[PDB]
Amino acid sequence: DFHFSAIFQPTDPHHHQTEFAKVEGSEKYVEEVEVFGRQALKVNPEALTILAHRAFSDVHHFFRKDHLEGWRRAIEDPEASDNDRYVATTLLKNACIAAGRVLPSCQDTGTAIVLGKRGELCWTGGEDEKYLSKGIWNAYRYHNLRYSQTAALDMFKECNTGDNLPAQLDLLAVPGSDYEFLFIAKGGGSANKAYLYQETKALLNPKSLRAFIEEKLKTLGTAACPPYHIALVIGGTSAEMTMKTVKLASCRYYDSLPTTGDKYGRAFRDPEWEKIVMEVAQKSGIGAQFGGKYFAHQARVIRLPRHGASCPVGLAVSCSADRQILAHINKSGIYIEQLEQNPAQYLPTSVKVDLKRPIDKVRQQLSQYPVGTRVMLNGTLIVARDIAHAKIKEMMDNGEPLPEYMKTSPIYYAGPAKTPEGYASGSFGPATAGRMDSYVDLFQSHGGSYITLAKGNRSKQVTDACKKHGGFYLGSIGGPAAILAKDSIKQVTCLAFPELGMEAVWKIEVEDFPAFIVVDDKGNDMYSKTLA
Amino acid sequence: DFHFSAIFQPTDPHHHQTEFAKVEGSEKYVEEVEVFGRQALKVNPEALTILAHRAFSDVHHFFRKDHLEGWRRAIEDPEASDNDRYVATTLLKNACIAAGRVLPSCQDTGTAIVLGKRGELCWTGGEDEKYLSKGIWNAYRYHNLRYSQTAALDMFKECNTGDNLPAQLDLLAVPGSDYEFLFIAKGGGSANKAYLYQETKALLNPKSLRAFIEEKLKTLGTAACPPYHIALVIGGTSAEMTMKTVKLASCRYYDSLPTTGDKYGRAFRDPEWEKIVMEVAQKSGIGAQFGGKYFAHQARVIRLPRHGASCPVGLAVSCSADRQILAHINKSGIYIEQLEQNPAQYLPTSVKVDLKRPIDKVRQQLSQYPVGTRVMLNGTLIVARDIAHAKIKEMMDNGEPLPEYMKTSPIYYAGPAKTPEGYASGSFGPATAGRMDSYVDLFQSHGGSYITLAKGNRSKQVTDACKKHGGFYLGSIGGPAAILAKDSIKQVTCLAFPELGMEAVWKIEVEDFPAFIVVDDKGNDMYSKTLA
Ligand code: SF4
Ligand code: SF4
Repeated sequence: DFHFSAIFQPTDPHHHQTEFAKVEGSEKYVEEVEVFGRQALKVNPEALTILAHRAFSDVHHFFRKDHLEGWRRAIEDPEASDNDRYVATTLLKNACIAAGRVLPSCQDTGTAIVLGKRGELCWTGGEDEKYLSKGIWNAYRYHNLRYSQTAALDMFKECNTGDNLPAQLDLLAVPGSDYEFLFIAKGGGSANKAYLYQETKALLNPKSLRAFIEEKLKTLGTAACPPYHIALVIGGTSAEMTMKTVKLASCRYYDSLPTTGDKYGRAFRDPEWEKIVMEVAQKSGIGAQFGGKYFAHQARVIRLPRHGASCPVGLAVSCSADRQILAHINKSGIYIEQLEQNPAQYLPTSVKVDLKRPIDKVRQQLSQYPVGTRVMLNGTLIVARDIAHAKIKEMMDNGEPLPEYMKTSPIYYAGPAKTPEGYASGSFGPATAGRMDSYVDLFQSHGGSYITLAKGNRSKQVTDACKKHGGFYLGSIGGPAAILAKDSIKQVTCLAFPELGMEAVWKIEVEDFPAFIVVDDKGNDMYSKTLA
Repeated sequence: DFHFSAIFQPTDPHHHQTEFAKVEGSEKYVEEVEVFGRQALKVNPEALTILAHRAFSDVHHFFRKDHLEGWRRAIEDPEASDNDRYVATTLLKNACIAAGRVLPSCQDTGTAIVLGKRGELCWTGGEDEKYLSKGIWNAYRYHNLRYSQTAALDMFKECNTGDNLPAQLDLLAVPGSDYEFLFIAKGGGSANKAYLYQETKALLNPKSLRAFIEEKLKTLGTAACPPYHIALVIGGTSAEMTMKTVKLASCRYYDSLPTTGDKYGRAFRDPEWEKIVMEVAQKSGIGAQFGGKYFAHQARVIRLPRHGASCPVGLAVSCSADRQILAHINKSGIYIEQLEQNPAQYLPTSVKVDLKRPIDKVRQQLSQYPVGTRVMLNGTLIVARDIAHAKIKEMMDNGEPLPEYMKTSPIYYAGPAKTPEGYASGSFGPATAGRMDSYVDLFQSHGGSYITLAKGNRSKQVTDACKKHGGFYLGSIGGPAAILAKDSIKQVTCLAFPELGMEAVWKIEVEDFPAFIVVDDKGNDMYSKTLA
């Protein structure tokens, strides 16, 4: 009567559909042995350091085929909007620059996540986390990446760890004698667009589920640099299991799951509802960041079993910095997923805005144009993101003035990666605007932040503030951090709060920096139709 | 220089502070060996079956000391309300019944969750998931528990799996040669009160965090059978990592973490903010289900590192069916956490309502009393939960009438566990009322569901419906499923939809069933002040 049924039964559990390259000479790190009649594998733990180092280096310079194919699809589709094609062309040209192996594809080189599966008879000596962390440390220390991890000294006092550690190290015990891996360099913006909903049986019918999808996709907005890989998980044995599953689905880790359920509750991919998600995504008009058809590359929908009283649902995306690498260690050595090293093969007006003027003259020029106008910025940007905004608000709460540097120039919400030797700037694209929304009305009321520059749709309070104080929000393209650094950024200087690392206040000189007028000084918002 | 720092550094990683009992004779399942100069442990996988069977049997009849102490604190504290003391006394008497090892403490015997940590040199043969699942299968099949897992045949077509499988099996690879475990029998209601919030640096100040905590605690309501163990996690390396941590925090799995952070981003428990959570919970007035001080047993607050662009937050509770057990296998055999087998040592006015009358006469009697009135129900209840409600609405959408049996008696939202031989009923406590909110107005408009009986606060639409149609919502005490079955439930018969198992429509006869009038027929709601 008892029948064991694993929840996840991929038909390709070892990811044979993926192309791997062997690390040259890496068979010296492994030795196949036989113990008590069973095949086992001795692994020098230095293999873990070597593997993690290469994985978290390569992944910042190359992309998978299904990601690149999506950008080309947005360029070639007659139904794509002009903005769709402009964004996709820009991201692909960004990928070409990143493939030069100097500049990472995004300034947000992400959190280092390791999903590892160590076989019962795979013997590393047991210090896997230290050796994996050293390889990750090497990758972020010795390459032009970014230190993004924020340590809590107490509940509220924070500092940058200075090395992009700690990593998320999920090491599982599995059958066999191999060691299998998924490495993820997970950007903060798309990590923030991982959502958990606690729903009920009332959701589980065609009309309700379709309306639910239409509603929740809109809450993703453009804040995580679409086109998205959209993952949706219906059900699950706990909230944390639902959210792990939707993360892995967004990495296409579960693509070989069955497509039908059974009486034992096995997980399955639902291609019919993937099609509906894609139909909703396309018909939404949200587009590849600035209106159109290419809100989404593709969709993954996984249906899970559930406690009768429960229906957790997970929604998550992979962003333009779509960065994951499969790997495994076996008797022949270290194998790492082969990414596309020639993205160029996928490759098939605007208003000049002089920033080198009094800020009021820039505001006057911007006021002459409607939202949706493509602009090109030339001059000085002041760079400030989450922590700098919080420190400045705190200064003003203690009676100090809004600093002079918040009043002279557009505010670019951004944090750079490290500068390559002989380069003017490391990768330096925008951060998500919505996280600074609570500061806009306050700062504008105190004579600054009249012009902000970032990516993503913003809340109504920012539209209201810009109308009240004569402000503007400019939307940069999201994602193309390498080409912005190579072509547009000419000088970079740390202005204030240097202890914050990448979150310091910066002063940068910029030429031909593209952006769209998203919010004007009249109550208009170019996302008000598609995202409201 | 590189410095490895594990995120979690418990001072008691093997839980020496917990009392364990050895399974008698269990050293026959293990054998110490040495291979390549290293000590390894061969473990007969049968040990996993034995351990999982005992864990998921014991945990349904006994509780930890800190849970039982919380109930006694609600009885003996002069600051506890009369309802606080009444609910805590009821739950404690329920625990004494459950300690008889026949009836489980709750009808929702939960999802079977296994956190396992298999040492590198702990050799089981590798079929851990099957052997653990057989032990879980044994516990739910051969004891008076409940089959709560719902399989998806397709996106919308569902069936009960009939054995409470699949389990959630999280088997981690760790150093050493032992096998350590945390077993959790997680109720659906408290699983549903696990929430993920995507927040920002703007939250991370005392005023904002305190306001956030006050706001989110109210959204827990009474829907997961308080007094709660409240867990709050601020930060994390991903949503799924944050939600896993808040689950484990709620099981007091991380109680021995350090209490200060460092520049490497280690996790820490924050006793100052645990105190603040307890102050918010107590001052909320929500109480142990029906107004008072004992919303919470205790609090756990864990501060985690974060990507600078990210601040995931997790909030979750352990409910009155607080069910976890630690265990480990080592060279000496199988050890399992010792729970309290004599809960009685912690043990230191109502309106009679005859249900055997026309439902309209019952409504006239209830109409004479204000919300908060305690009642004792005597007569027939019609039992129907999520699936039966969805099926009946589906019938009505296809033009069929609301069935007569939905109009003759109050509707009790509940699903019983299996009936012990010679008993009138298995454990049979209430389900969460809020999940049926979308049906009340519809059913009342068609002449039924005028009186519902469940637990938890309900949404505004139910208050409006009861005022419009002369209805009432009665709140049963949440949690005391064993004593309700032993003392109050006298007869159980399946009335309709027998294929649904525990989710069929039942007709039950009841005596001295306690409840509170939560929503009356006048727009009043006894949670309108505390859960506004
Ligand atoms: S900036 Fe955009 S592309 Fe880069 S990590 Fe954030 S969401 Fe992804
Ligand atoms: S105690 Fe309440 S919330 Fe917990 S499992 Fe039982 S009915 Fe559900």
